[PDB]
Amino acid sequence: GFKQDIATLRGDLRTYAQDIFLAFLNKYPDEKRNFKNYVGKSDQELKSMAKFGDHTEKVFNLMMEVADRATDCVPLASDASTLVQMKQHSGLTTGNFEKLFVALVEYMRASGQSFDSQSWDRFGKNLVSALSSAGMK
Ligand code: HEM
Ligand SMILES: Cc1cc(Cl)ccc1O
Repeated sequence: GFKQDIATLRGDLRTYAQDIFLAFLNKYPDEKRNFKNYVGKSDQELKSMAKFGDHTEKVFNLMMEVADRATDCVPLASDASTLVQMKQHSGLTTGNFEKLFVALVEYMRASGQSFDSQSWDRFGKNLVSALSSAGMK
């Protein structure tokens, strides 16, 4: 289930973090409006860009903590408030999060592994609801 999936992702987190973020950028290329330095790069070129690797790992490190602190895929209100109030998120709306979770779930469904894709779909929807209640547009 969901808690085992957190353990699976954490066991290879740099690889999962990069491949999920690339699945997102490749599914929604207009999302590079928020990542202008990632334009005109293949996946292999992005992986060899220092900030791409370091920011994607730090995003997925925190995402796994938010997932781990969740009850039945419902994140803590404190984690939603933190995500809304981060200066690095000043540009964002809940639709950016929705797209990330649509890409993550499709990535999981395409994997050979027994990921609980329906729990990740719930988690993404519940995080979006929590972000809106914490003040994200
Ligand atoms: C649960 C989901 C997410 C978590 C846990 C999260 C977490 C973080 C963290 C920890 C940072 C600091 C990274 C660093 O400076 O090294 C960060 C920066 C950032 N996050 Fe988020 N994030 C999430 C979703 C998103 C989404 C959906 C977007 C846009 C589609 C986004 C855009 C950014 C941007 C633009 C930065 C600053 C630019 C950059 O670091 O390259 N994040 N995020
Ligand atoms: C800044 C950032 C955002 C997301 Cl959603 C994924 C990876 C990253 O490096």
